[PDB]
Amino acid sequence: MHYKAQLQKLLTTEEKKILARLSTPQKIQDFLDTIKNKHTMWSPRAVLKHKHAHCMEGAMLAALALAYHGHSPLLMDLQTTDEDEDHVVALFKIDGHWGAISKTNHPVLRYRDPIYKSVRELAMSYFHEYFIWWTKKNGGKKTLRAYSNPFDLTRYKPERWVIATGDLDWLAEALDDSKHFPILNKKMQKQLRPASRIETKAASLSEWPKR
Amino acid sequence: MHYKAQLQKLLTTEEKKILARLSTPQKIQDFLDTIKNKHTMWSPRAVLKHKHAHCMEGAMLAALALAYHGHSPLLMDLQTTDEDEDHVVALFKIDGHWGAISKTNHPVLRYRDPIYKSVRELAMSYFHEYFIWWTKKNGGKKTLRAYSNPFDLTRYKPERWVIATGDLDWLAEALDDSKHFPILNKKMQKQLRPASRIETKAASLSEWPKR
Repeated sequence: MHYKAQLQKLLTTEEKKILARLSTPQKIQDFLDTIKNKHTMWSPRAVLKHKHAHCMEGAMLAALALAYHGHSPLLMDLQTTDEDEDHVVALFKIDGHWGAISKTNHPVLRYRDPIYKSVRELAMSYFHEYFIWWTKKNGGKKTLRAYSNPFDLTRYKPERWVIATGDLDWLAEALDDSKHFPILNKKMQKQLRPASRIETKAASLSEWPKR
Repeated sequence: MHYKAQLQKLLTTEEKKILARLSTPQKIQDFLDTIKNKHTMWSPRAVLKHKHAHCMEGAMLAALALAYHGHSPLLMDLQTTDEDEDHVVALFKIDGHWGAISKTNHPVLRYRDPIYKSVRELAMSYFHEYFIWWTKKNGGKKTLRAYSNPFDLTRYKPERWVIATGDLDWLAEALDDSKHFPILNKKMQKQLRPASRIETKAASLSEWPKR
């Protein structure tokens, strides 16, 4: 309630009217679906203004909306080899089970229903669909290597990220530097099989055109 | 070794030459990739003859090839609502971790690398990608509800399935009747969100044409 009070001090009437509607994790994901998928690392304020977001911008807005209704604003980092880019989601729980809100342009690394018994279990549900699909060089290689502990944005003064103008590279870097848990050892990595051609083709589909 | 001996008594020279090559789970999956995806429920013999298979025909051949190299021939049933069809995979383990060999025509319910710490964890990696994609009626509804214990085909005389002529509906029925574990309760089911339009479109892609 205290955290929510701090948020209300920072937000305009329009912002609060939006956040008030987004009262369930499902409603939040529905809202992110209407934002155009994509320089900089916008605040939730900027995202609501310009209605454009990459993954971490999407997750930060989700975390804000979750916090506005009394959930912890939690991020999880999905960390890849240098061949790929990391992905960030907003974690949530309902009746003891983990779910995830996700902003992505492709049919992989999507929303997760609150049915996963642990962070690990949820994270593992992404592994098989995190692969190189955009080039033939290591075509189909599975690139996920680690997941973060839930990253609680409560540790910061909300001004620092909710309404920031300053570009939040520091926040991205803090997330990347937090505790991560490896998914493989060296033996397991050697076992990995590439995704099939049908899988890479499917992953390549786009929600929003690359205009 | 005893089980393998029984298999060798039943198999032709050609059959054994094939099974001898398929010495890793990865090699087996590669082989199933060359079989055309699809009445009846053919034996591994029939599948090797006609080079055509649905999911359970694929999994039984996989289980045979696994057994020929000393693994348990294990099946896992993935059980859906009445709106969908069940799917069967062949489970395997390498260094204490579960993987799965799978025969499917679509970019979902595919192979799983041996990295999953439990049957449950592996089964849960399929949940989000098991949905209605072929009609608008309950379009995108997530239909997986339970997974079986590993089903060891060792319980039967190998003649009964490896080289059967008789159509193996009884084997399918025995699998469906084995111990299953629910994934949801009624509360969780009410939380479920439909897959997106981009997801149903991606799932609809076909490896083999529907000629």
